Amino acid sequence: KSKLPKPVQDLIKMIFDVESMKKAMVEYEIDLQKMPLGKLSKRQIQAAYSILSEVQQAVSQGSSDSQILDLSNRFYTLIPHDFGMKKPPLLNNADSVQAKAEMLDNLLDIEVAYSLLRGGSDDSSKDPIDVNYEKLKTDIKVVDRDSEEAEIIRKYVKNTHATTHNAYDLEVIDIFKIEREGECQRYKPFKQLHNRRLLWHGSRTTNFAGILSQGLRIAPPEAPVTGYMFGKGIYFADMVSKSANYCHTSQGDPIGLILLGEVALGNMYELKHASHISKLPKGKHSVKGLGKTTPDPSANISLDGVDVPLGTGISSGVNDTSLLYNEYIVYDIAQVNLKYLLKLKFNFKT
Ligand SMILES: Cc1cnc(N2CCN(CCCc3nc4c(Cl)cccc4c(=O)[nH]3)CC2)n1C
Repeated sequence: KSKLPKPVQDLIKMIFDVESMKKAMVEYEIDLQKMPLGKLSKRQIQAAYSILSEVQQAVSQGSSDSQILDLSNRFYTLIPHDFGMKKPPLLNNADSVQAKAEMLDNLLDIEVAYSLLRGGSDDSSKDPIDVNYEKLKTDIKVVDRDSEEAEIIRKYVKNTHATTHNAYDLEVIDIFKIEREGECQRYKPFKQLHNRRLLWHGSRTTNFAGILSQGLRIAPPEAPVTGYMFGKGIYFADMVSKSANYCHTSQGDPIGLILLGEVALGNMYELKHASHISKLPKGKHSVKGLGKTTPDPSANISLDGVDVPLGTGISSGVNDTSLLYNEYIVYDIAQVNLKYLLKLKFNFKT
């Protein structure tokens, strides 16, 4: 029997659940009879990204539906979908490419989680929770509810839920302080950079074994750059509800996970609309997608020398922008230092 605290044991069970991995793949319309969990590989995912890039080029060249058919079919040959003896839907537009790129990003984290479960040793005398915990190479500790850091974190959740995201309310169940092995050392060239901020990152429950073991990663070179609003980087929000939407929780699964990370933004490149960039302009360290609403800047507080934008939402003064709320993007994995992990209960009003 494990000596780990009960909330840590529940987190490990949740993140390594095989049935949840299968459920995420069904949601993606993947044919599990043709492509089961165990048959998924890095090689196949990479080849699928490369076919999406071929679809992206054909779309930008203004190719007809008859011309795109062979390229669309190629993607389905690599990643089999659930359609029986029917023709699959045509991937003839930008929205299609973006939906499929997002699915492949998720498959990469699911493949990592399954590879950890299969690639080790079997010993019945050890508690499986302890065995799976060690595979994460992350120190996980419970933050005391009555502590100062828990008070600041609860305030950030309470103040940054947008009015436009009123389909649900959030309840903080557990707060974990996290320390990925070697991340602190990796972050050292950016530890004293200006504009360091504590920001949110929401993701499906099935991605968290991949995130804790490998950290937050950028889409690979094979991936189509137009399938990402501001190119291939790591995306964050200053509004808890903007990131919580990306947990993809529902009435049938109302528990989700969210990260709080220290991001070294430095000199920000401020944008109002889509820009599928390969590299940042000289002297820039990040992208700031300018939102119509921003947390109140006079309510900005400091937690261990890092700025926490926990103010209530007010007008930014920015006109004619495609974003309702801010977003922040970094293009170097070393610019992120993961600090906390929150387990949230979603109370749906719909
Ligand atoms: C190689 C690799 C491994 N796993 C990945 N994926 C997995 C999927 N994950 C989705 C992130 C979702 C998200 N999007 C946001 C946007 Cl678009 C704006 C503002 C905030 C957010 C936010 O909090 N979460 C991306 C990384 N990749 C690319």
